[PDB]
Amino acid sequence: IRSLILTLDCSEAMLEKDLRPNRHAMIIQYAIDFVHEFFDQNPISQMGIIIMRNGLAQLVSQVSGNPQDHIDALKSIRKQEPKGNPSLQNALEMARGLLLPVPAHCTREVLIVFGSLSTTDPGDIHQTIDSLVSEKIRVKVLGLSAQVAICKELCKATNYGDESFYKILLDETHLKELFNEAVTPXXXXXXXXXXXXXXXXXPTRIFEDTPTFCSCHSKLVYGGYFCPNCHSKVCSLPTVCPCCDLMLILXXXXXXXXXXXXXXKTFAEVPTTEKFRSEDCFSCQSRFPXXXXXXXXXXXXXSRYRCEDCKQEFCVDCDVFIHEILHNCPGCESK
Amino acid sequence: SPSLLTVIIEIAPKLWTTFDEEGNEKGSIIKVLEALIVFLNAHLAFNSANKVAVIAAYSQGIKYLYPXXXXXXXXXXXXXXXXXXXXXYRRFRNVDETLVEEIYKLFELEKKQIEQNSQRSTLAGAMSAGLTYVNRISKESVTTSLKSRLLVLTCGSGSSKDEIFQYIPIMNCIFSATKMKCPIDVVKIGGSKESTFLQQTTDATNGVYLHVESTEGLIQYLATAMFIDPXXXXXXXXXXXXXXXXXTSCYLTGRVVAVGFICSVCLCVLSIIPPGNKCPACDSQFDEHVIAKLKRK
Amino acid sequence: MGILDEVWKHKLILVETPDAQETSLALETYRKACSNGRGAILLSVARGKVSEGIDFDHQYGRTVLMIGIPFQYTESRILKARLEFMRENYRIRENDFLSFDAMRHAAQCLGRVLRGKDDYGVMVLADRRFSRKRSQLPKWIAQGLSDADLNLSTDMAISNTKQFLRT
Amino acid sequence: YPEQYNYMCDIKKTLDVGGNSILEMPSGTGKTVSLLSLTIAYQMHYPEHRKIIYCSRTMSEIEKALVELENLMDYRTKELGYQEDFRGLGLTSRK
Ligand SMILES: [Zn+2]
Ligand SMILES: [Zn+2]
Ligand SMILES: [Zn+2]
Ligand SMILES: [Zn+2]
Repeated sequence: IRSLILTLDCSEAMLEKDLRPNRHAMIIQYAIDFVHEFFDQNPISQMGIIIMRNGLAQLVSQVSGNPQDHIDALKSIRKQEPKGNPSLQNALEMARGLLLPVPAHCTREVLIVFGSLSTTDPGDIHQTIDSLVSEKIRVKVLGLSAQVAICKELCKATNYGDESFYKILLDETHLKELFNEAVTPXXXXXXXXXXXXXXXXXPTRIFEDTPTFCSCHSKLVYGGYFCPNCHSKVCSLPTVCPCCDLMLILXXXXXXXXXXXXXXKTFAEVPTTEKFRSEDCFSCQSRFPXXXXXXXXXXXXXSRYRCEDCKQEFCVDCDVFIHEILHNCPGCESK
Repeated sequence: SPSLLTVIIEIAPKLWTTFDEEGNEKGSIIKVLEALIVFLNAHLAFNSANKVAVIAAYSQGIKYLYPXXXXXXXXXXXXXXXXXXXXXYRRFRNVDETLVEEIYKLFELEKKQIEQNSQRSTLAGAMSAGLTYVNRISKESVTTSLKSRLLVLTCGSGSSKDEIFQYIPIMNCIFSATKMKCPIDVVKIGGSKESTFLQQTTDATNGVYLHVESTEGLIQYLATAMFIDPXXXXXXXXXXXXXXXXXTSCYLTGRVVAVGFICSVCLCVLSIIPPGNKCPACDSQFDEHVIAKLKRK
Repeated sequence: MGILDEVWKHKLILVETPDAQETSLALETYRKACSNGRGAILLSVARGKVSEGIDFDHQYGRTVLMIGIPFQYTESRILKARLEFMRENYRIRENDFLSFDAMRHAAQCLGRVLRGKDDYGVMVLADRRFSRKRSQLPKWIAQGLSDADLNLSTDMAISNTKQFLRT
Repeated sequence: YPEQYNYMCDIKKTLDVGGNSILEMPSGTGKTVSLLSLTIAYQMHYPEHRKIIYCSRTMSEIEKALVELENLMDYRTKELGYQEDFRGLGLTSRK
């Protein structure tokens, strides 16, 4: 569904001592964690890692849905020293070369981790910006410390003229938060066009391994997925079958679809003196006063959470928990 | 190591009717609750400091069969049971008292309006409240981690206990249960019928599925699951094989499908053959080029 | 010369004998250099030509550096003639010609930093004698330069954080 | 904005009473105030009485005063839809 291109800054400016021990190692590690979370909340999505080193853009992880390739590609960067200077234009041109074969019904995202305060580009970057906006490519830049006007014009131009995507990071925790923000999709207002895709297989799991089989690598396996079209037994991933080009999805597509469908209804905070109901939680059992800062003014007040779709009481930890995972409110299942 | 056991009981009068009609009386639900009581005492005697949690799911709503709920209601007495005279473990006999008292309350709640409210399945709320329960008590018992696993005694009866209105929240409960790393051991008490979404539950949460047709032996299945549940899984486990399904189903038509379409960045489920006029699941302009390529293939 | 070789790419110097086309090419070179993500140091004189006044953009110097305080060329017969003339007029001898003129020349550099409340900036004034004169928006803190490096390093992020928070 | 509005009131009362005023404007936010205050002050009396004699020190400020004066013309012609006798004569260098 999504096609994100992770462009990490790997130049001499990354050798400075801001993060611990340096910016490069923390960006690599947090990039590995970003690969984990991204492939955990986006199963049938694509990733591609490019680095900006030695004044050039170097593709280190081809566009694929297997996280292990990105993990190894990120492990190879921390064993070398980030030298040279960053090149935004070359990275955006190569990102274009990786996002052009992507179908129009799939989003094209480019996430740039920019630590330096200056880039080294051959040609005019504004023409590359015009090319990015023309072919519809959403660009998000996580810059370090001071702002760059080119990043403002790029993030604003690549998002329907709206500026709210050039995120400034000031610490490791902030960078973690931005990473987390790139996991979640962005249902923007769009420009109203047509959408649909067709042909998505569902596999049958083969447990046989006495003679083994493989139609994508011709190697030994312990069992493999079955294509309902070309009838090939390949390595197991819910992505595209490489023998006739169609998906092999299962309950994962339903999972991410329902995750994108979650309304996440925050329960209204109503004091016990206003609800006139005993302290109760419907997901567990709560006899704990929430408020008690003062004497009888706060202890006898407390806070009861309310789901209005069923008029039920809950405590805060369960509102947070059902906001993180699970469908909202067990009381909405009983009528 | 202390192990937590969240056993969910599907209380439905239709299950009582099916078990008291097909083949005379094959044993009422009270006997299954007594063998379940023996299983609970076995789990309590498995290791010290082991906690239990019995949750009920009545047709009119779910209600905790124990989790210190009656004690919390009385904080804001015996039923003259023979198991109380059996002595041994005061906590166990108190759990039995809470069970029989809550069951008697379920008897007091039953009427014709409850029969009119018997068209859904209150299992999603019990599974969500169960995962939230083990998470709340897991955070409260931070000292020495707990071996948390949830057993679902799915009572498949008549009316409409399995429908498309409950498949989505169950899938949310098995994805969230997968994130919680707590296996869901499903025991399908009922007739000779199997639900594909329950096979997705046991195969998705790395649990076990015990299909129980009619009644047969109780502590048989209760024991075969009982030795599996609290262990750290040193074996390869022995569930009921043949649970390989496509994990998807067309909602607009009602048939299991091999290939399909994405709705239209709506990402729903639909069949190949339907025309597609404004992605038939929601109103949004269908791509004329893609349908032009579809009608040819 | 590492500043020209690493961060500035090129330096902009106003000739002691200013030229119209040279200054125009230096200003256009400044706008294009700042519009390419490069930047350039503009070594100019407050007493020289072109006092500027066009800002309201990030193309202008976000940080402005002042070498001490402005000074007027003394040891001239004109400064002594007007010195004794104004001495006979308003009796402001040896006091206003080294603070009023320098105050105006420094204010010509202070006016380039201010360009609306939506924009930000920082102007570093050297010498303690600046405390003897007033300034636009009299809110100034006196500290070292090495500390001002980290202080500005934090201001370059606070100025970028408070924008969407105050909007 | 209220801060510039105070300078508008000061320009008004000094144009209606005083013969000369020393007004200190904040840098970067005081160029567009007097340009409209003078025009409105001319319209409240009668349309053609006193005229703007703006004096700058450079030509860039003259061009800025011209384009901002055009912003005044568009501003007064886009809010009322009525065309009036336009002003604005640019006296620049002879070359
Ligand atoms: Zn295939
Ligand atoms: Zn709770
Ligand atoms: Zn609710
Ligand atoms: Zn749709």
